[PDB]
Amino acid sequence: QSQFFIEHILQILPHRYPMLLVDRITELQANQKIVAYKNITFNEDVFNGHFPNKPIFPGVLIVEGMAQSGGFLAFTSLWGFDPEIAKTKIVYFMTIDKVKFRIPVTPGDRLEYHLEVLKHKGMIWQVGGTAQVDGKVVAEAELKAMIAER
Amino acid sequence: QSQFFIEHILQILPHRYPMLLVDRITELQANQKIVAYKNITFNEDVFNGHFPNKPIFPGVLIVEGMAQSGGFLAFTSLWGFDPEIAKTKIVYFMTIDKVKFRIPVTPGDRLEYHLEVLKHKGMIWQVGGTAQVDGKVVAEAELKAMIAERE
Amino acid sequence: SMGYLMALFEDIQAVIAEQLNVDAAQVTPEAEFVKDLGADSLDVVELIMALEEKFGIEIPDEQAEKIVNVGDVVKYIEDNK
Repeated sequence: QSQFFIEHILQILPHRYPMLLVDRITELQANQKIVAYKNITFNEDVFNGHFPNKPIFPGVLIVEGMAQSGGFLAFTSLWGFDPEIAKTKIVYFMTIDKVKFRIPVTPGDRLEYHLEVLKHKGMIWQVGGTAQVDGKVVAEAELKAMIAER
Repeated sequence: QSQFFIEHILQILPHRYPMLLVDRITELQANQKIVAYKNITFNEDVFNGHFPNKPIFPGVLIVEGMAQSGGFLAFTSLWGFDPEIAKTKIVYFMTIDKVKFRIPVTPGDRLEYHLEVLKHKGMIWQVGGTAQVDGKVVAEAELKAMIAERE
Repeated sequence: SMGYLMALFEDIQAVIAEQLNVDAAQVTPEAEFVKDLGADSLDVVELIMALEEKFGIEIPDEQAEKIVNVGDVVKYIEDNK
Protein backbone atom coordinates (compact mmCIF):
# COMPACT_ATOMS: atom_id res chain seq x y z
CA GLN A 1 0.00 0.00 0.00
CA SER A 2 1.03 3.66 0.03
CA GLN A 3 -1.05 5.23 2.77
CA PHE A 4 -1.06 3.84 6.27
CA PHE A 5 -3.13 4.69 9.33
CA ILE A 6 -2.52 4.37 13.08
CA GLU A 7 -4.06 0.86 13.10
CA HIS A 8 -1.39 -0.19 10.62
CA ILE A 9 1.52 1.63 12.28
CA LEU A 10 0.56 -0.18 15.47
CA GLN A 11 1.07 -3.55 13.79
CA ILE A 12 4.50 -2.83 12.38
CA LEU A 13 6.16 -0.60 15.04
CA PRO A 14 6.56 -2.03 18.58
CA HIS A 15 6.51 1.44 20.23
CA ARG A 16 3.54 2.37 22.43
CA TYR A 17 2.31 5.33 24.50
CA PRO A 18 3.98 7.70 25.19
CA MET A 19 6.72 6.83 22.69
CA LEU A 20 4.83 6.24 19.42
CA LEU A 21 5.41 9.49 17.60
CA VAL A 22 3.92 8.77 14.16
CA ASP A 23 0.19 9.17 13.56
CA ARG A 24 -0.23 8.51 9.84
CA ILE A 25 1.75 7.62 6.71
CA THR A 26 0.76 9.45 3.54
CA GLU A 27 3.42 8.37 0.96
CA LEU A 28 5.41 5.14 0.81
CA GLN A 29 7.69 4.61 -2.16
CA ALA A 30 9.53 1.41 -1.09
CA ASN A 31 13.31 1.60 -0.90
CA GLN A 32 13.33 5.31 -1.74
CA LYS A 33 11.09 7.38 0.55
CA ILE A 34 8.28 7.87 3.06
CA VAL A 35 6.11 10.73 4.21
CA ALA A 36 4.41 10.47 7.55
CA TYR A 37 3.30 12.84 10.25
CA LYS A 38 2.46 13.34 13.86
CA ASN A 39 -0.15 15.76 15.07
CA ILE A 40 1.05 18.03 17.86
CA THR A 41 -1.60 18.89 20.45
CA PHE A 42 -1.51 20.67 23.81
CA ASN A 43 -3.09 17.56 25.32
CA GLU A 44 0.21 15.73 25.49
CA ASP A 45 1.95 15.02 28.80
CA VAL A 46 5.34 16.17 27.43
CA PHE A 47 4.12 19.83 27.48
CA ASN A 48 3.78 19.65 31.23
CA GLY A 49 7.54 19.80 31.35
CA HIS A 50 8.72 21.41 28.14
CA PHE A 51 8.13 24.05 29.07
CA PRO A 52 5.65 25.32 31.65
CA ASN A 53 3.68 28.16 29.96
CA LYS A 54 5.58 27.63 26.73
CA PRO A 55 4.72 24.37 24.92
CA ILE A 56 7.48 23.41 22.52
CA PHE A 57 7.78 19.97 21.02
CA PRO A 58 11.22 18.68 22.05
CA GLY A 59 13.79 18.51 19.25
CA VAL A 60 14.89 15.06 20.33
CA LEU A 61 11.33 13.72 19.80
CA ILE A 62 11.23 15.24 16.31
CA VAL A 63 14.31 13.12 15.58
CA GLU A 64 12.72 10.07 17.21
CA GLY A 65 9.64 10.67 15.06
CA MET A 66 11.70 10.73 11.85
CA ALA A 67 13.48 7.61 13.01
CA GLN A 68 10.25 5.76 13.58
CA SER A 69 9.22 6.74 10.05
CA GLY A 70 12.55 5.58 8.61
CA GLY A 71 12.01 2.31 10.46
CA PHE A 72 8.54 1.84 9.02
CA LEU A 73 10.09 2.34 5.57
CA ALA A 74 12.92 -0.14 6.15
CA PHE A 75 10.55 -2.83 7.40
CA THR A 76 8.04 -2.52 4.57
CA SER A 77 10.76 -2.15 1.93
CA LEU A 78 11.93 -5.63 2.88
CA TRP A 79 8.82 -7.55 3.92
CA GLY A 80 5.91 -5.33 2.94
CA PHE A 81 2.99 -4.82 5.30
CA ASP A 82 3.51 -8.05 7.25
CA PRO A 83 2.49 -7.72 10.94
CA GLU A 84 3.24 -11.39 11.43
CA ILE A 85 6.99 -11.12 11.04
CA ALA A 86 6.89 -7.62 12.50
CA LYS A 87 6.35 -9.53 15.76
CA THR A 88 9.93 -10.81 15.43
CA LYS A 89 11.74 -7.81 14.00
CA ILE A 90 12.69 -4.36 15.36
CA VAL A 91 14.55 -1.61 13.48
CA TYR A 92 17.30 -0.35 15.78
CA PHE A 93 19.01 2.99 15.09
CA MET A 94 22.64 3.32 16.05
CA THR A 95 23.73 6.74 14.83
CA ILE A 96 22.34 10.24 14.32
CA ASP A 97 24.04 13.04 12.39
CA LYS A 98 23.70 16.48 10.86
CA VAL A 99 20.71 17.23 13.05
CA LYS A 100 19.56 20.81 12.80
CA PHE A 101 16.66 22.56 14.49
CA ARG A 102 15.37 25.63 12.63
CA ILE A 103 11.79 26.33 13.76
CA PRO A 104 10.12 25.59 17.11
CA VAL A 105 7.28 23.08 16.81
CA THR A 106 4.14 23.89 18.86
CA PRO A 107 0.56 22.69 19.61
CA GLY A 108 -1.57 23.01 16.49
CA ASP A 109 1.25 21.95 14.12
CA ARG A 110 1.12 19.00 11.82
CA LEU A 111 4.68 17.68 12.03
CA GLU A 112 5.54 15.97 8.74
CA TYR A 113 8.52 13.65 8.46
CA HIS A 114 10.06 13.14 5.03
CA LEU A 115 12.76 10.47 4.95
CA GLU A 116 14.49 9.12 1.85
CA VAL A 117 16.68 6.02 1.85
CA LEU A 118 20.24 7.30 1.50
CA LYS A 119 22.28 4.09 1.22
CA HIS A 120 21.42 0.40 1.81
CA LYS A 121 24.62 -1.70 1.81
CA GLY A 122 24.58 -5.13 3.44
CA MET A 123 22.54 -4.87 6.61
CA ILE A 124 23.01 -1.15 7.28
CA TRP A 125 20.20 1.20 6.47
CA GLN A 126 20.92 4.89 6.22
CA VAL A 127 18.08 7.38 5.91
CA GLY A 128 18.06 11.15 5.98
CA GLY A 129 15.60 13.92 5.35
CA THR A 130 13.60 16.66 7.02
CA ALA A 131 10.74 17.43 9.35
CA GLN A 132 8.24 20.02 8.15
CA VAL A 133 5.39 22.28 9.26
CA ASP A 134 3.20 23.97 6.62
CA GLY A 135 5.69 23.48 3.79
CA LYS A 136 8.59 24.93 5.81
CA VAL A 137 11.54 22.90 7.16
CA VAL A 138 11.67 22.82 10.98
CA ALA A 139 14.41 20.24 11.39
CA GLU A 140 16.74 17.92 9.52
CA ALA A 141 18.52 14.75 10.49
CA GLU A 142 20.44 11.83 9.08
CA LEU A 143 20.37 8.39 10.66
CA LYS A 144 21.65 4.82 10.27
CA ALA A 145 19.86 1.63 11.31
CA MET A 146 19.90 -2.17 11.19
CA ILE A 147 16.98 -4.59 11.44
CA ALA A 148 17.05 -6.88 14.44
CA GLU A 149 15.37 -9.79 16.23
CA ARG A 150 12.88 -8.62 18.93
CA GLN B 1 30.00 25.10 44.20
CA SER B 2 30.77 21.81 42.39
CA GLN B 3 27.97 19.42 43.52
CA PHE B 4 24.33 20.33 42.77
CA PHE B 5 21.24 18.35 43.82
CA ILE B 6 17.76 18.24 42.31
CA GLU B 7 16.70 21.28 44.36
CA HIS B 8 19.52 23.27 42.73
CA ILE B 9 18.84 21.94 39.22
CA LEU B 10 15.18 23.00 39.53
CA GLN B 11 16.17 26.62 40.14
CA ILE B 12 18.38 26.77 37.02
CA LEU B 13 16.76 24.60 34.35
CA PRO B 14 13.21 25.53 33.18
CA HIS B 15 12.51 21.86 32.33
CA ARG B 16 9.86 20.15 34.44
CA TYR B 17 8.25 16.68 34.63
CA PRO B 18 8.40 14.62 32.44
CA MET B 19 11.25 16.35 30.59
CA LEU B 20 13.74 17.09 33.36
CA LEU B 21 16.29 14.37 32.79
CA VAL B 22 19.15 15.34 35.11
CA ASP B 23 18.97 14.23 38.76
CA ARG B 24 22.26 15.44 40.21
CA ILE B 25 25.46 17.26 39.24
CA THR B 26 28.57 15.60 40.60
CA GLU B 27 31.27 17.74 38.99
CA LEU B 28 31.38 21.17 37.40
CA GLN B 29 34.23 23.22 35.94
CA ALA B 30 33.10 26.56 34.52
CA ASN B 31 33.68 26.92 30.75
CA GLN B 32 35.23 23.43 30.63
CA LYS B 33 33.20 20.42 31.68
CA ILE B 34 30.42 18.82 33.74
CA VAL B 35 29.53 15.45 35.18
CA ALA B 36 25.89 14.83 36.00
CA TYR B 37 23.57 11.90 36.04
CA LYS B 38 20.05 10.62 35.87
CA ASN B 39 18.86 7.52 37.69
CA ILE B 40 16.89 5.13 35.50
CA THR B 41 14.02 3.26 37.17
CA PHE B 42 11.14 1.09 35.95
CA ASN B 43 8.80 3.59 37.59
CA GLU B 44 9.08 6.02 34.67
CA ASP B 45 6.17 6.62 32.27
CA VAL B 46 8.40 6.20 29.14
CA PHE B 47 8.87 2.50 29.81
CA ASN B 48 5.10 1.87 29.29
CA GLY B 49 5.69 2.58 25.62
CA HIS B 50 9.33 1.71 25.06
CA PHE B 51 8.80 -1.15 25.14
CA PRO B 52 6.02 -3.30 26.63
CA ASN B 53 7.83 -6.17 28.45
CA LYS B 54 11.26 -4.81 27.49
CA PRO B 55 12.23 -1.52 29.20
CA ILE B 56 14.87 0.34 27.25
CA PHE B 57 15.63 4.02 27.86
CA PRO B 58 15.26 5.86 24.52
CA GLY B 59 18.61 6.89 23.04
CA VAL B 60 17.17 10.28 22.14
CA LEU B 61 16.47 10.89 25.85
CA ILE B 62 20.10 10.13 26.59
CA VAL B 63 20.97 12.89 24.14
CA GLU B 64 18.38 15.13 25.79
CA GLY B 65 19.88 14.45 29.22
CA MET B 66 23.35 15.33 27.91
CA ALA B 67 21.96 18.50 26.35
CA GLN B 68 20.36 19.45 29.66
CA SER B 69 23.64 18.90 31.47
CA GLY B 70 25.38 20.97 28.82
CA GLY B 71 22.77 23.63 29.37
CA PHE B 72 23.37 23.75 33.12
CA LEU B 73 27.11 24.15 32.50
CA ALA B 74 26.59 26.98 30.00
CA PHE B 75 24.36 28.93 32.33
CA THR B 76 26.37 28.65 35.53
CA SER B 77 29.56 29.27 33.54
CA LEU B 78 28.22 32.63 32.41
CA TRP B 79 26.12 33.69 35.40
CA GLY B 80 26.93 31.32 38.27
CA PHE B 81 24.16 29.87 40.43
CA ASP B 82 21.74 32.71 39.80
CA PRO B 83 18.13 31.45 39.96
CA GLU B 84 16.83 34.95 39.30
CA ILE B 85 18.82 35.53 36.10
CA ALA B 86 17.97 31.91 35.32
CA LYS B 87 14.40 33.09 35.12
CA THR B 88 15.20 35.43 32.26
CA LYS B 89 16.54 32.83 29.72
CA ILE B 90 15.59 29.39 28.27
CA VAL B 91 18.14 27.39 26.27
CA TYR B 92 17.68 26.48 22.59
CA PHE B 93 18.94 23.25 21.08
CA MET B 94 20.57 24.10 17.71
CA THR B 95 22.30 21.00 16.33
CA ILE B 96 23.19 17.43 17.24
CA ASP B 97 26.08 15.46 15.69
CA LYS B 98 28.12 12.29 15.82
CA VAL B 99 25.63 10.54 18.01
CA LYS B 100 26.42 6.86 18.49
CA PHE B 101 24.55 4.39 20.71
CA ARG B 102 26.64 1.55 22.07
CA ILE B 103 24.89 -0.21 24.95
CA PRO B 104 21.22 -0.27 25.88
CA VAL B 105 20.29 1.59 29.07
CA THR B 106 17.79 -0.11 31.40
CA PRO B 107 16.00 0.29 34.76
CA GLY B 108 18.63 0.03 37.49
CA ASP B 109 21.28 1.91 35.50
CA ARG B 110 22.76 5.09 36.73
CA LEU B 111 23.14 7.15 33.58
CA GLU B 112 26.08 9.58 33.77
CA TYR B 113 26.60 12.56 31.51
CA HIS B 114 30.18 13.59 30.68
CA LEU B 115 30.38 16.81 28.67
CA GLU B 116 33.38 18.89 27.59
CA VAL B 117 33.11 22.36 26.16
CA LEU B 118 34.27 22.14 22.53
CA LYS B 119 33.80 25.80 21.78
CA HIS B 120 31.87 28.66 23.24
CA LYS B 121 31.58 32.23 22.03
CA GLY B 122 29.26 34.48 23.99
CA MET B 123 25.87 32.78 24.10
CA ILE B 124 26.32 29.86 21.74
CA TRP B 125 27.64 26.72 23.41
CA GLN B 126 29.07 23.64 21.70
CA VAL B 127 29.69 20.65 23.93
CA GLY B 128 30.44 17.00 23.31
CA GLY B 129 31.13 13.92 25.36
CA THR B 130 29.63 10.65 26.49
CA ALA B 131 26.98 8.90 28.52
CA GLN B 132 28.28 6.19 30.83
CA VAL B 133 26.97 3.38 32.96
CA ASP B 134 29.45 1.93 35.47
CA GLY B 135 32.49 3.46 33.81
CA LYS B 136 31.61 2.10 30.38
CA VAL B 137 30.54 4.40 27.54
CA VAL B 138 26.96 3.67 26.39
CA ALA B 139 26.59 6.66 24.09
CA GLU B 140 28.34 9.58 22.40
CA ALA B 141 27.18 12.93 21.11
CA GLU B 142 28.15 16.41 20.10
CA LEU B 143 25.68 19.23 20.20
CA LYS B 144 25.29 22.94 19.91
CA ALA B 145 22.91 25.17 21.87
CA MET B 146 22.26 28.87 22.45
CA ILE B 147 20.59 30.85 25.25
CA ALA B 148 17.19 32.57 24.64
CA GLU B 149 14.83 34.83 26.71
CA ARG B 150 12.29 32.45 28.21
CA GLU B 151 8.79 31.90 29.50
CA SER C 1 50.05 39.62 -2.39
CA MET C 2 47.30 40.13 -4.91
CA GLY C 3 47.54 36.41 -5.54
CA TYR C 4 47.38 35.82 -1.80
CA LEU C 5 44.04 37.63 -1.56
CA MET C 6 42.67 35.76 -4.57
CA ALA C 7 43.60 32.41 -3.09
CA LEU C 8 42.21 33.49 0.26
CA PHE C 9 38.95 34.46 -1.40
CA GLU C 10 38.86 31.07 -3.10
CA ASP C 11 39.12 29.44 0.35
CA ILE C 12 36.43 31.68 1.86
CA GLN C 13 34.21 30.78 -1.09
CA ALA C 14 34.57 27.04 -0.45
CA VAL C 15 33.47 27.37 3.18
CA ILE C 16 30.43 29.46 2.33
CA ALA C 17 29.58 27.11 -0.53
CA GLU C 18 29.89 23.98 1.59
CA GLN C 19 28.11 25.50 4.60
CA LEU C 20 25.09 26.83 2.68
CA ASN C 21 24.95 23.94 0.17
CA VAL C 22 25.45 26.37 -2.72
CA ASP C 23 27.69 26.48 -5.82
CA ALA C 24 30.89 28.50 -5.49
CA ALA C 25 29.74 30.19 -8.69
CA GLN C 26 26.93 31.77 -6.65
CA VAL C 27 29.27 32.98 -3.94
CA THR C 28 30.24 36.37 -5.31
CA PRO C 29 31.35 39.35 -3.17
CA GLU C 30 27.93 40.85 -3.98
CA ALA C 31 25.79 37.85 -2.94
CA GLU C 32 23.87 38.40 0.30
CA PHE C 33 23.82 35.42 2.64
CA VAL C 34 20.13 35.58 3.40
CA LYS C 35 18.56 36.94 0.21
CA ASP C 36 20.75 35.35 -2.48
CA LEU C 37 22.25 32.32 -0.77
CA GLY C 38 19.19 31.16 1.16
CA ALA C 39 20.60 31.15 4.66
CA ASP C 40 18.44 31.39 7.77
CA SER C 41 19.52 32.47 11.24
CA LEU C 42 21.08 29.11 12.26
CA ASP C 43 22.89 28.89 8.91
CA VAL C 44 24.51 32.29 9.51
CA VAL C 45 25.58 31.34 13.03
CA GLU C 46 27.12 28.03 11.91
CA LEU C 47 28.76 29.83 8.96
CA ILE C 48 30.47 32.43 11.14
CA MET C 49 31.80 29.73 13.47
CA ALA C 50 32.94 27.70 10.47
CA LEU C 51 34.87 30.66 9.07
CA GLU C 52 36.19 31.45 12.55
CA GLU C 53 37.58 27.93 12.74
CA LYS C 54 38.94 27.67 9.18
CA PHE C 55 40.95 30.91 9.27
CA GLY C 56 41.62 30.79 12.99
CA ILE C 57 40.20 34.14 13.94
CA GLU C 58 37.41 35.55 16.11
CA ILE C 59 34.54 37.86 15.37
CA PRO C 60 32.64 39.80 18.01
CA ASP C 61 28.84 39.87 17.51
CA GLU C 62 28.89 43.68 17.38
CA GLN C 63 30.70 43.45 14.02
CA ALA C 64 29.45 40.02 12.96
CA GLU C 65 25.97 41.55 12.80
CA LYS C 66 26.98 44.28 10.34
CA ILE C 67 27.87 41.80 7.63
CA VAL C 68 25.29 41.11 4.89
CA ASN C 69 27.17 39.96 1.80
CA VAL C 70 30.15 37.63 1.32
CA GLY C 71 32.34 40.65 0.50
CA ASP C 72 31.75 41.93 4.03
CA VAL C 73 33.03 38.72 5.59
CA VAL C 74 35.89 38.63 3.11
CA LYS C 75 37.01 42.14 3.99
CA TYR C 76 36.65 41.20 7.62
CA ILE C 77 38.92 38.16 7.35
CA GLU C 78 41.55 40.14 5.44
CA ASP C 79 41.86 42.73 8.20
CA ASN C 80 42.18 40.17 11.02
CA LYS C 81 44.19 38.01 8.60
